Amino acid sequence: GPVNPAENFRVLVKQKKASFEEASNQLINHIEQFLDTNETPYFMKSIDCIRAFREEAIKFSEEQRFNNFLKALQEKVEIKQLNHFWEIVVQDGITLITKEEASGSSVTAEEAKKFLAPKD
Repeated sequence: GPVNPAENFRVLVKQKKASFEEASNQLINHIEQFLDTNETPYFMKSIDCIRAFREEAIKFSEEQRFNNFLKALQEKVEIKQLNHFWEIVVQDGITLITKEEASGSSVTAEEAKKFLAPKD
């Protein structure tokens, strides 16, 4: 009976209370750890974590908290070595927090488009 960080998080926030702070901070901590090792099968867990959080956030939480950490993460992995995480997260057809992708169309064209442009 394996355990999933995304599943435990979704439940912890859908039980009665969570505030969306401890479960989030912890989630990001787990992700960081997964990146600590530095393996291929370890990056799969990270993406699965960003996919579970991104949805829970964009849906109705802290969409800006994602594009915030995203802006830093992108520039961080770029000026480090884990630049593959971007080539991966992008290749997966995934994009930043889009206005329409949320409930209220609130996001600049520089956030969703500038982050993922067709031509270089």
